Amino acid sequence: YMLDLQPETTDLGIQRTPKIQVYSRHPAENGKSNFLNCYVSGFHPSDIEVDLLKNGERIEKVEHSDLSFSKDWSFYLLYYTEFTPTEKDEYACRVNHVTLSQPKIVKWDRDSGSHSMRYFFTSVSRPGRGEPRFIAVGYVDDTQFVRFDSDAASQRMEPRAPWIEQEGPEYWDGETRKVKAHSQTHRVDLGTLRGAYNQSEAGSHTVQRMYGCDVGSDWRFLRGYHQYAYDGKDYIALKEDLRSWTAADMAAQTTKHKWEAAHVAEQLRAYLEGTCVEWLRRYLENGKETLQRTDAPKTHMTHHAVSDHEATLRCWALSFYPAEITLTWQRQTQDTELVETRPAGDGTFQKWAAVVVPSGQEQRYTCHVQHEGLPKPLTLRW
Amino acid sequence: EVKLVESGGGLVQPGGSLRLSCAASGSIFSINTMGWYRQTPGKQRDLVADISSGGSTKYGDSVKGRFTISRDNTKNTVYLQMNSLKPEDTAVYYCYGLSYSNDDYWGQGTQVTVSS
Repeated sequence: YMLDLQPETTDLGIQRTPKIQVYSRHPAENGKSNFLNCYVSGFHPSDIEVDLLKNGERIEKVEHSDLSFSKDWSFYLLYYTEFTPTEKDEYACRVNHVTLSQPKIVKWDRDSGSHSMRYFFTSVSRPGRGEPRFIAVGYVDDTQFVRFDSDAASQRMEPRAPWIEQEGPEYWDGETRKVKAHSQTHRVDLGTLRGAYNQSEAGSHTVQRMYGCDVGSDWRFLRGYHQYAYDGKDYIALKEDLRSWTAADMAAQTTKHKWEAAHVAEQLRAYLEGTCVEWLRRYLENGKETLQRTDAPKTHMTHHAVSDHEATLRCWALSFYPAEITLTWQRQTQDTELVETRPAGDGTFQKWAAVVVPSGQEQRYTCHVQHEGLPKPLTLRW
Repeated sequence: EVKLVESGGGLVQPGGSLRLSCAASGSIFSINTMGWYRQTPGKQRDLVADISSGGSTKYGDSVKGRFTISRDNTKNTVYLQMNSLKPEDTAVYYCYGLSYSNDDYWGQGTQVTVSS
């Protein structure tokens, strides 16, 4: 359930290289159907070309998640496809981006709590190519449940979770109306911010918008947000008290006074403190089997010899929800590789930690797995 | 390990054409997909066209309909027929190839200039 303000109310008065990961959804098995994933994250701007390679050639039917971004405004995407790995086949991921002088290739190395509802909005101008690209996604914790893409054929707000498909036509007609108003706002703000910064009408620019609310384990309101960004940099944001603003440069100060005089913060406060939490409670109840579950990490260990003297130990954690997890090696915050948590594509998450140990001293190292779905923290050793 | 020999660049009038050629060295089993990228005014290079050893082709949006890639699979050599060339097509065109283990190889490139 999105914000429902009039269009004129919220009217307005840095390049990062993607990190890449290639992996499978489940442990790879001969003749067993699986999913090959390529998780790009931390990049800006949003334009990116991702291919999945099989034996030195492109895979035809490749799908990807809907564009979203993190707290630092950097984007992340998950490219995936169904595949059955055999003995000879080799897989990789090729990524092209404005920060890369040539496409980068990464091979597939085969060997009670708080809740939140988020909405992310991205608009990228396309001078001469047509109207700006508008993408909107909605999240309940780490689960996407709605989407909108201006280039899609439906021109509707589409379900992306089973528990939201229950809603009737009155719901989807309303969300479709509200998401189109969000697009019209960004469309106007793109032309406004262009002249506000004295930029040419031939370049591409990006507007990002985030808002939502947090609730505790008692489902009572904790915090709300409403942030705005231009070209990956902070523009204007609502403070934690939900009555004042935080503006960055001079042009954002002008919007701060136009929004203060029009009392925009009070309309946002009513949604974040009331409407946002009300429908978050409805989503948590309707999708209780999905959103209130706690999937425990399925753990195991791998041993790989590096130089016949130093040996690498890797602690794995798979198929766990939610994404919050801690992995530590005890003999050690040095010489320990910890990879970023990544989506598996089926709602679960993955992570591993590595430790380079001398050969013969394998049984002197322990890995600790802290997860909220685990009653007692696990300790793993070779 | 693998070397790419490029030829067929140079100057051309608007509306004219040009045929680029790229030959890979080594065994025939050393290279699968072969194609071209072209240097943008900025940092990156953009996909023009590539083809697999089985004949599967892909074209960049900027060259669809005008450019055509073909392959002579008995000599691991690919050809790019660039028709209806415009000044916007002026760039250095890099040949590239992918090994069957997803190792990429890049040629030195050939300058292509379309007059005014």
